[PDB]
Amino acid sequence: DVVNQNAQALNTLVKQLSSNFGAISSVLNDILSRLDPPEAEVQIDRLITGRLQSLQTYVTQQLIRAAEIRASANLAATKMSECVLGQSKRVDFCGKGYHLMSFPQSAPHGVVFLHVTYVPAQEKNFTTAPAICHDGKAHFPREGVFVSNGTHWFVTQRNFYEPQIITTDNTFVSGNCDVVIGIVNNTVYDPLQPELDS
Amino acid sequence: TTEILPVSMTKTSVDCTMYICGDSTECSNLLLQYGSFCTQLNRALTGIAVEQDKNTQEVFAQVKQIYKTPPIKDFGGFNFSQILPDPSKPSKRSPIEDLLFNKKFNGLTVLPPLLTDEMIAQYTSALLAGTITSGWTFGAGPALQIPFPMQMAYRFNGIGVTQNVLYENQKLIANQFNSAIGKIQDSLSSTSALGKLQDVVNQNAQALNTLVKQLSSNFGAISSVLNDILSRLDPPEAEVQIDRLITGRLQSLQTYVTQQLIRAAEIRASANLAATKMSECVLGQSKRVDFCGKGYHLMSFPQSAPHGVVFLHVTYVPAQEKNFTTAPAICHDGKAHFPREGVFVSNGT
Amino acid sequence: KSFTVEKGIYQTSNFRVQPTESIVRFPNGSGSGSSTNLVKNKCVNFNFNGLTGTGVLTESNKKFLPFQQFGRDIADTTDAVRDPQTLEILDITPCSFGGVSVITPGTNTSNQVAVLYQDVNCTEVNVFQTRAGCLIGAEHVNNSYECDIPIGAGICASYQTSQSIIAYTMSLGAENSVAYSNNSIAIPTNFTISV
Repeated sequence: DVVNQNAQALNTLVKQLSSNFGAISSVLNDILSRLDPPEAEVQIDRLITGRLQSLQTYVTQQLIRAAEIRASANLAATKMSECVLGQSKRVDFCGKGYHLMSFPQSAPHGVVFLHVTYVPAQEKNFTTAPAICHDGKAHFPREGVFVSNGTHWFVTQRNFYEPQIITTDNTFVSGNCDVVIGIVNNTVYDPLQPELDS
Repeated sequence: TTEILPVSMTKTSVDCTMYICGDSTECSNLLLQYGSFCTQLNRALTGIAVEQDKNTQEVFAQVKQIYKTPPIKDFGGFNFSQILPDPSKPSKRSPIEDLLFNKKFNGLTVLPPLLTDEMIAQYTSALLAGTITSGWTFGAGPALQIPFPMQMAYRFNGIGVTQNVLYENQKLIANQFNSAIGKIQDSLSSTSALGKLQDVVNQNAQALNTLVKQLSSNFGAISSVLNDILSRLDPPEAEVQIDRLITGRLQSLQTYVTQQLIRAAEIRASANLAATKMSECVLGQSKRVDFCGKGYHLMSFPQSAPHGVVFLHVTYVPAQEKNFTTAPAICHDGKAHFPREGVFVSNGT
Repeated sequence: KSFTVEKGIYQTSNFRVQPTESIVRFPNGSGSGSSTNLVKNKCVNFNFNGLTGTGVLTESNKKFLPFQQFGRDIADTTDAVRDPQTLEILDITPCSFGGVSVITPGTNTSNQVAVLYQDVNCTEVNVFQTRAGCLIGAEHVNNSYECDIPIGAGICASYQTSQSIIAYTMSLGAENSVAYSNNSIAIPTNFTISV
């Protein structure tokens, strides 16, 4: 679109030369060789006014397009800095999904970014609970969620189903069971106790 | 907090021939000598209109599917009635959207926007339903449901507050959220709230008014009425007068089109900003300071508005600070201990 | 300026309802001329006591003062007149005009086209009235599809099945209710790398 706009602007500027703007002819030498200076000068002034106005319009439109493309180039530089030279947590700034990385490619008067992203694929339903009670104390997951397939409770990372036994390591204690709404009763395995027994 | 951003402007189109040489074949013949200015101006205005449609598409059409909230409004004590569509209203606008929306023939025409206000309302409703029922997951891939309380717990973890705080203060947090939404409702009802948006509308109206008024001027010609000149002077003099009028009116059109291009670029920048905020603030949680209102960004809710978008930014603000004595580390048995996450504080003992 | 046209909508010409006849009227006496019959609801070239113009004359509710003869709008253009013979107010509306655009699929596909007359009731011109104007040559369809060619006000057009141009209210996408509950969570079990 940018290329076409520039080409069309140049074409319009060139075509404006053939117009008369009210003058008897669009050819300068024609006017010079058919009229005396007193009339030739008036006709030449008319043509000059028209062509100068055409140039001014062209230059103003070029300035506007230059500002637009300056903004576009600033955006491209920002994407090169934050998307290629690093990993961006800005949502949808580097394509759909979770940004993993990006690769630059040149193009005629432009740049192309290949955004490599991670997209969750096969979701499954589970029963969830905000916290768990073991001995009157509420346990919250250090990082992840409590999930249930219907019979057992596990702790899994949010973005990828990977069940793990709920232990005192996976979770942390805070408060008691009388506050959290929706808390459930279950067992929090303690890795130390078997070692004490053994 | 509330943030209002213009998205698009009126899609004006001008019939140069009717504007300058309305009902005058001789005047059109005279126009012909000036080249293809008319085609250029029409191209510019058409490009502006297409760009406005593109701006609206970019800002609002960021959701793959039309999500809908469940019939049961059980979100752990959070009341979204002030932002969700009102089912009874024929046009499904939210009360806040209702408040927001409540607040010549010389060759000039206005083209209707591609997306009706109803379609924009549908998009906003889809975004709200997705945010409420699936957090930010629907902005990355398949929308994944999650209880809203757990979603808010994740939001708290994002700003560095342990999630147990939310589970222990859920009722208080819900009450504060509801009160803040009600305050937004009241503030919009009472209040010059719509700023830059109304400025854009006024600028466009003033530009059109100036363009229309320029027709009545003479630019040095004996009269501002084309038929008057045609019927009072012979062609040799009538043509000079008509040329003067044509030059003046063509200059007026050129000025109008250039100013419209500048405003279109400005509003394109504004729409890009609005789309960025929709992506990073509504479809996710942003750690960019002050990008989503004062405080620590928890979430955002979109709302449509005449030729613009409104963001309700829900943020967490510390309230009641207290002094404590601090220390960078602690000695136990000759070894220095540093906190894994947090600070060492002392109340004095 | 091309021998081949891509799919889209193109602004080609301008439509302008032409006047039917000239209406010249003078008071019940002799206004230095012969008066003519008054024609309402028609694009005519009217002349009231030397005030000339072209437009549609309709019965108005505006209440001119006894001394007031003409009416002007905000832009100071003749908006209404008072008939010199019968003291009634005729509102003047500009004769219908607008753009004329051509909706076409790519000529590599077909040469069939439709025409949109923008902002005009085509009773004045396979006919479909819409907020964007009147569309002629397109078949209105109740089914909603993705917007192929945008017309406006939610209406789009496309070349569909035997093949013809159809106009429809564009769909915003598939509707997908989310199975929300206070104790259910969906978690991904697999992933994909998207470029």
